[PDB]
Amino acid sequence: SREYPTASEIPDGEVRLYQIADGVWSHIAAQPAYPSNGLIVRDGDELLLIDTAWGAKNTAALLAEIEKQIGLPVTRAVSTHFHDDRVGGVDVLRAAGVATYASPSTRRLAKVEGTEIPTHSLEGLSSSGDAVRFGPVELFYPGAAHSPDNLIVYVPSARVLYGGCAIYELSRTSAGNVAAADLAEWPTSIERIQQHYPEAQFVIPGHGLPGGLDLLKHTSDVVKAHTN
Amino acid sequence: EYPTASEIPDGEVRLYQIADGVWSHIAAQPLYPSNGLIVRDGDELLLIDTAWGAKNTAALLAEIEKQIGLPVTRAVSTHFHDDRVGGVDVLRAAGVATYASPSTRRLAKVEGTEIPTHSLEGLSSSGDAVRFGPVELFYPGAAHSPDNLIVYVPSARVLYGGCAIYELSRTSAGNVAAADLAEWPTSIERIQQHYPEAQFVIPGHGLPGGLDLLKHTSDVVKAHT
Ligand SMILES: [Zn+2]
Ligand SMILES: [Zn+2]
Repeated sequence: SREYPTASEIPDGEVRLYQIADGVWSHIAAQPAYPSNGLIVRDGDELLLIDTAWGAKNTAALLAEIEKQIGLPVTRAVSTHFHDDRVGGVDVLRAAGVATYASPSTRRLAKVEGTEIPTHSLEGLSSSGDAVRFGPVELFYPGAAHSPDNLIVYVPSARVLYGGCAIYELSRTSAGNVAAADLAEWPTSIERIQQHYPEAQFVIPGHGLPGGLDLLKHTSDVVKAHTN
Repeated sequence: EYPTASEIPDGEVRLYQIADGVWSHIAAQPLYPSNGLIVRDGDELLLIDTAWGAKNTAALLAEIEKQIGLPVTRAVSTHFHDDRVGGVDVLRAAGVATYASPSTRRLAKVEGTEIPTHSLEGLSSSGDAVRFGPVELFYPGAAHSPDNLIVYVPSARVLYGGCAIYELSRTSAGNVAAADLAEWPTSIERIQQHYPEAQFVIPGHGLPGGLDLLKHTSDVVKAHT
């Protein structure tokens, strides 16, 4: 029955609880779309959540605050309406504010699984074998591999080849994610990388230790071995 | 020695200088793209595939500023990887079952976002009311959004309207992008009808009040015309 928390004065990543009545709380979080208030209702010996705190950060803090102050498990949650509170790496860069660049293929692929995010189009990379200059690097589309849209980045000044998830480290002996991968085209796409960058001295995989051009041959062998 | 990602503490990002103006950035994720590139562009920096997640990306930017001291002006994504997570995704990963009306989940589909797992039936018509656990769900009709629900806690006579209800201090309509300004006052009337016994009303933002918040909200929306 005291001072209700003003959302703007709650630090980033923190959430306040306000008990309205027995087994009824309101949770308040910073509101950087302005919904700062939500509800916590006791459900027997469990808790029902109404409109969780905005964002992944605040929701995690909400659950932690609930456990600390109430000590009852949150088993169910209701969204009263739709609000896109998703934040990723590109969103943090956008607010930095760094301009993010992506191929049309990548952007169109983002649409099917969630975007609306402003990005700039990287033209001239729609066909396998295409290569364009972007600032201090060269962008290369080898074709489908780990994903239908994966690009390769080469740094000519240092002869450094970054293959992303399309390239494995030496210690990786079996194919990983593969869900969005074209296992058939993957070795062919690697061949295009090998032919277009024979001068590469430093090859960086998506995960793990860097190596030489042997990473390309290694990745192709692992993917091929993922057959029948 | 090049950092093995599994031996990097949680929430930390490493920078490995390969050559002049060329760094790799390594983040931990054994639970998963761990490597990325930083290439010097004149007196600026070009970022290749920022670290996975909002937290690591922020730590990456901080580490870049601390160690290199040059501004990141552009960033390239080599491929789409969904590290964009919201509240529903955290709830789902923590073992919390998420619920929403078919209308809300249908709206969720049209944006490719994270759909609440289970459907809340019996709320497709204006005036509909169902019980869900310790609360009553009420669909007043279109207001702040086509799908907005009202939550009533009968044991405490507490009314929660979400963004469909303003606090007293709000004298102008805010986020009204998906709002039906014409139906909003009518939908509010239905709320007033179904819950005249409500003692505490919680707005989507700001201080709680009584049933006067309903009247107040309708006045603000009408004044927007
Ligand atoms: Zn809201
Ligand atoms: Zn990938």
